[PDB]
Amino acid sequence: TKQYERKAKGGNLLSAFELYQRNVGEWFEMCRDYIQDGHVDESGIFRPDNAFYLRRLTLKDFRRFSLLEIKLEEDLTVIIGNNGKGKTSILYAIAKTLSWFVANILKEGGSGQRLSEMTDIKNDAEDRYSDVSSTFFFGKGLKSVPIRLSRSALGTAERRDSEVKPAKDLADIWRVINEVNTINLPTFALYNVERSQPRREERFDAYSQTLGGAGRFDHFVEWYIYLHKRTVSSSIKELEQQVNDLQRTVVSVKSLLEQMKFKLSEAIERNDAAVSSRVLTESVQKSIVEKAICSVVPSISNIWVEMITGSDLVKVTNDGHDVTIDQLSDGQRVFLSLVADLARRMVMLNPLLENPLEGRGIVLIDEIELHLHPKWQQEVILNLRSAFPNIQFIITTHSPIVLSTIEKRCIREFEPNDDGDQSFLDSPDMQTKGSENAQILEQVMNVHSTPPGIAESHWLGNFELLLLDNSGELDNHSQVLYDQIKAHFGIDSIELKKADSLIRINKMKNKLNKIR
Amino acid sequence: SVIRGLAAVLRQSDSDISAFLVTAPRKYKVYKIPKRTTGFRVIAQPAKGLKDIQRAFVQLYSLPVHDASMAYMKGKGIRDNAAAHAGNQYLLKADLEDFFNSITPAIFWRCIEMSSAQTPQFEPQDKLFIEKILFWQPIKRRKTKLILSVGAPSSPVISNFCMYEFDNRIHAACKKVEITYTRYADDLTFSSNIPDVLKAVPSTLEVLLKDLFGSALRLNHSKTVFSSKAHNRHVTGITINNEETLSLGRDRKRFIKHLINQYKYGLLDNEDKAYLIGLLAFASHIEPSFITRMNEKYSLELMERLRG
RNA sequence: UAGUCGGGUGAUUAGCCAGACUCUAACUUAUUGAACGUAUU
DNA sequence: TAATACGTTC
Ligand SMILES: Nc1ncnc2c1ncn2[C@@H]1O[C@H](COP(=O)(O)OP(=O)(O)O)[C@@H](O)[C@H]1O
Ligand SMILES: [Mg+2]
Repeated sequence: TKQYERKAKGGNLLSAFELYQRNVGEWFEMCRDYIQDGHVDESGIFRPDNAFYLRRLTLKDFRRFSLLEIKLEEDLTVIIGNNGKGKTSILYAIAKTLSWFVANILKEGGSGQRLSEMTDIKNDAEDRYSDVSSTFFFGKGLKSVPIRLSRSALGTAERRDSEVKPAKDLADIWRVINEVNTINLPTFALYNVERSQPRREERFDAYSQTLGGAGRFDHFVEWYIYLHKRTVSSSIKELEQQVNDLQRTVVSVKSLLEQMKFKLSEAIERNDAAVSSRVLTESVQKSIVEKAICSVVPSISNIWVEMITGSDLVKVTNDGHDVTIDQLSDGQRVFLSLVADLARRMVMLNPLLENPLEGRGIVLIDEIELHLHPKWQQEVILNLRSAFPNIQFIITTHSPIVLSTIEKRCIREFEPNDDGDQSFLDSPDMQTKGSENAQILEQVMNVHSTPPGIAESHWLGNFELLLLDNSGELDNHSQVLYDQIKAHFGIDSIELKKADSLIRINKMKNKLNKIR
Repeated sequence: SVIRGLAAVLRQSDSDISAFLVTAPRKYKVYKIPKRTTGFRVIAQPAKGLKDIQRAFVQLYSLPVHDASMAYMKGKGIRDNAAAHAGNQYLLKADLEDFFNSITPAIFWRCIEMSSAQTPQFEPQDKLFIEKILFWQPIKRRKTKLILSVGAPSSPVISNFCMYEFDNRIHAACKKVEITYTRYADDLTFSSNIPDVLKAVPSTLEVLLKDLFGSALRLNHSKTVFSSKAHNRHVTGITINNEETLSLGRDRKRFIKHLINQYKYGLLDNEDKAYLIGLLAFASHIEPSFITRMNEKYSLELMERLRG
């Protein structure tokens, strides 16, 4: 219609797509350009003209939350709070919403996941239903993609319907345009705490178990060895001719013939394979993943497959030493698995990008510090945004060490006294990036730098009060406590130095007071 | 009595009005209208005979309407609605869910009972006929569910009436804290020059809605939006600029200019020309200064030729 | 910094030029019905 | 068991 034509010419993606579906080459090209156009910035990073991210989330009578509103950052949002504040609940809500996009990219009218009638409705909700409302952004042509997942409690008379059509409509654009001409596709992934627990490859395997079951070490190792074996050691007609020539010669050349036959079969398969499943060579895939791992994972500089010993072994250069991957801590293994899995999916879904890791997507990570030593907590987030510059990361942490590496604008904190009524999450008042750990504990996480339940933690305070009670002179009582401090903390302790300082200052103050 | 009044107005017999009303809730044509993006809107319009009755009813019975109600009011429009908020820096938009279809006979009669302003009194015998006049039966087999329809001539008047007490209370509450309030059908708009005062409004609304309507009328939380001079402010499709004046918005203006340019070179078909004329008429209503500028930019002759 | 507002320029929904704004914070919508503007008479 | 002069809003 003329109205759709006007809106489409104005840059509206949905109108352009509707005109394409009713009819035609011009509208197709407009849709494809909307998805594929971008530029390389000053830093040499590809940037899509039309970014895709979650803009806002609202939770109504969901689990602990009566009504909660969250505004997310385009790049990184970190959610912090005590146990039981609902950090994992937030990620679960998002992952269920994302399941509707994944289902519909894979199949027309595919069904996503649903809220549980047994567990997900707030237990003391008067109106016995729950809503998860999300708004997504996809460039200036599609500023708002609203989705609502709803569920009514068991045995309630009126059922509340989920509203998922906008998700389906957007996912349809990706699916249909990709079917005609290969495009890059968005990555959706959830890595929950279960990551820690101990056919030929095809493009849309990248969506398999992406929102639960992702990031598992054994899957990586198997995949990596497989790729190595295939990539150890030309036209189809030329290859066909070479195979024919080698067959005529065929005993020492038999191994070469088998290799060439395999290469020919692969070339034919690639030739036969569809536009919707277009993929980079196994050699390239391997290289990208290796670089991702080495860039992101702390203290791994190199990774490779050895078969010299007679068993297939993945080796890594860890802190300058070549070791087997089984000699890594479980913390480092789990993190390696997460990055490898993510990189693998990105390579599969972004075949047209120079750097497939510059693709679009939303990645959710629960408890990023899981099993990590403090040393590696200080490094993990620095790396991730540099390696995946267009991914929206939504993460949860307990770690002040992690928070010391992140800007306060990326942080969303629960109030410690929040009994679930609170409307909006906000950023901390103090700047965290580059700040001292002890300050983040006190100012952001509401924890004393010394344990209040330990008596020895109060001795310096008590010592000071005794000094002040005896006009600054070291009496029998103050001496006893001084000796206790010395005995407990040691001669070179900061605590004893503070005590010594107090003595010196108070002596001098008293002398001045006497010089009246 | 309602029957006798209607019969007199429509110059029909009491018997033929009564007979018609027996199945009036089922005399609605249902059709789909394309949305501006993707999908369709579903409309249920009364049959001609019923429309006439509905109009007669509205003529016969004057129902109170609050001044803050801007929609379906004589001499009030989208311009007046937007203008009410133009002077304020902070803006809150709230939306009611399934507004028309949430209004039932029960709500209507409750509102009649509650209403303090001079509401018509109806005989109990007439109540059934009134329900049949004003409310549509969406499910043929479920006789028990009557609701206001989006496309009925009476629905605007009835809906405004049902919101009368709501508007009274929220207007009074807003006045105390210097908030400007207007309602355009299901769209509630709040504006103020005081920071943070608007944050309390959503909670106030939920309580009031529950108090007056229980669970029948609810806020659309996804469509509750805060705005300021830092961001785009629009009210009923009209842009409020940073100079606190009504505007068509930059994109709409540029589009009109584009169409004028095309017309100047005889590239606009008759349909597009008519469309351009409509846009200019609308522009004249919302932003007369824009028309002046276009007249200065384009040759008065061109513009006059276009408005012929 | 980024987003937003829009006076000018542009075979003109683009691009470009000028000025301005910043409550944690717009996402431009729906007819034949109702109201409003314009045209016909 | 809807209407058609063209726009705008719900
Ligand atoms: N249906 C429910 N009703 C009320 N509270 C719930 C419900 N489901 C979970 N909770 C509460 O939610 C909290 C757990 O949420 P979770 O996201 O696991 O917190 P965390 O931030 O520790 O990951 C607990 O306080 C639990 O009691
Ligand atoms: Mg009309």
